[PDB]
Formats: sequence, C-alpha cells, structure tokens
Amino acid sequence: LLTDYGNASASPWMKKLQSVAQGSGETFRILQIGDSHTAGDFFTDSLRKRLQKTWGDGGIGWVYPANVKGQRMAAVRHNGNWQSLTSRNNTGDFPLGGILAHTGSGGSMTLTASDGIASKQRVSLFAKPLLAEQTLTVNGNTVSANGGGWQVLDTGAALPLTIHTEMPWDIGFINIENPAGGITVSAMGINGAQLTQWSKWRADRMNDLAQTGADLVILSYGTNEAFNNNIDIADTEQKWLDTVRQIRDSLPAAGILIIGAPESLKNTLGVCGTRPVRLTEVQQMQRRVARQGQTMFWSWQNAMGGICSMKNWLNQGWAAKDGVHFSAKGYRRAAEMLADSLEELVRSA
Repeated sequence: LLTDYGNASASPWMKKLQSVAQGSGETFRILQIGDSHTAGDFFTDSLRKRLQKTWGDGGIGWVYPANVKGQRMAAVRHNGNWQSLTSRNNTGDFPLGGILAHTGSGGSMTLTASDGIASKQRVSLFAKPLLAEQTLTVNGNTVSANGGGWQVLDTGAALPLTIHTEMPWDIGFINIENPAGGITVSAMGINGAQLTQWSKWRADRMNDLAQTGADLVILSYGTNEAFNNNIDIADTEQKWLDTVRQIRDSLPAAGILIIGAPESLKNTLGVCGTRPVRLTEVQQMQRRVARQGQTMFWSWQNAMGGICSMKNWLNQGWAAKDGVHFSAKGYRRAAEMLADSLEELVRSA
C-alpha cells in the first residue's frame, strides 16, 4: 500500500520520529493538507488517536480559528463571535490552508478541548492585525504583533483558550502543542479543493508552510481533479511536481506522503461502476509525481481492494450513499490501514 520512492530510513524526518519514540521530548509534526476527506477530520482524527497512542500525545496541533461551515475539528469545540471565510467559494488574503477568521472589534473566541489538557501548552497563531503594533489577549496576557502583515504569534496558555481582540484582526490556524513533546496531526482541508488551488492563497503561502514546523506533509487530493472531465493531465502533473518541489524548498527537512485518490463512483447504478472518466489518469499521475519527486505514495484505492471496490464499501456501510464520501467508520478503516503502513515503515528502520 505504501511505496517509498525516496529514502525513508535515511531521512532526517525518520531520525526525528525515532528520537521522539524514545522520548527525546521533541514534537513530530504531521500536517495533512487536502480536500473534503481531510476537511471532515474523521480520517485525520482516527490517524491522530492512533499515532499518538503509538508515539505520544503531542497535542491537538494546528486547528481552525473558528467554526467552518460544513467542516469539522474533532479535537476542539469553538465558542465565540469571529466569522470564518474559506477559499472554497471566496477570495481573500489567505494564509496557508485557505482559512481565516475576522475577529472584528470586541471580538472573542474560546477553544475548548473535547478531552483533557490541564496545563500550559505552547500556543501559536497565524494573525494579521489591522494596525501594525496591535495587540490581542490570550487568557488575559497581552500578545503583541511586530509590524503589520500576516505573522506567527508565539505565546503560551492552558486549555481552554480565550482570545480577546479589542480591535479587528484576521486569525489563521492556531497551534496548540504539549510541551512534553510527541506527535501532532494537523488537518488543513477544504471541501472540494484541488491541489492546484493553493494559488487562491496568498503569495507567501510557502513561507507559512515553513512556519508550521511540519516534519511530514501529507498531500491528499485527486478526488475533484478526477471530476473534471476536461482536466489536462500533463499540465496538472507539472503543477503538482512544482508543488512538491516548493514544499521541499521551504521544508527542506520534511517527508512528503502523497495519498492517491480512492475509488469514487459517478454512478452507484449497476454492480461495480461507474468510475469518473478521468479518475485513472489522475490516480496514475499522482504516482508518477510521487516517484519523480521522490516522495512516499499510499494508494487509497489499493487499500480498498483495488478497482471496483467502492461498491463493496458502499454495501458494507463504509461509504456514503453518493459513492464519493465515506462514512465516519469508513474513514476510520482507511486511516488505520495508513497508520499500519506508517508504523510498518518506521519499525523497518
């Protein structure tokens, strides 16, 4: 299921994960960026709870600044007055990930962890203040910008977290990491997104990517590319290759895992089919990019039983009625196979 077209065992990130597994106390950061399967958080949260039991709870990682309509965070509940906006249907000066929230004046947001937390955690925010040296507060502590523009505010707090803004700010993702180290899985999804649609994000998005501190980037797209009957594979392959090349430029020390689209059905009509017309070209392309870019490739379709399997998963309650999206227990099944593959790769070093 997992093919390594690079050199996993020799990699700097491998060495970091190993070090964390003995309890170096560092944080190993997994950042999954992708479409609806990522945006729902069922895949990533299942992945999170497993790799955290295996190698340590590093915290929730990077989460939304506010509720995002039709999208989901599993590790935090949001309660407040900020208004989110995403690159899905809209234009905006987006930080990496396509999500921001307007705090407005006298704004307020509380993040409460679905489980237990206790102590001070490391907190980091993508933020952009209206005025240059502006402030907000985090559990009552004044936290200050330096100059204007998008930037990362480094602070510390315990959960639950309350962020007060007297005057307007735009807030991106928020990082929340356990100081004792371990693993974080961060879900940066947009419903319906394609990998090339990072272009909708601000020009410095890669400078944001470098700041996420990710040690392993999981790129999970392909489903909606496959739904464009008129997609141009060669050009798409170039832009995909360019994205891999740029991730490597600004995250020189990270692993890259490309998850090939799972089987989707244009029609659940008839036993087996019918697949989208361009699904196989897309799937194949994703593997070519993985090998040329020397990345890891995990075949979601092969994890399902290969071709003509989505109908099986549909019948078994693993997939949603539409034949594209999965059920919550369907995603848990997929992600667990991936976690399997990962631990398998690690143990073999």
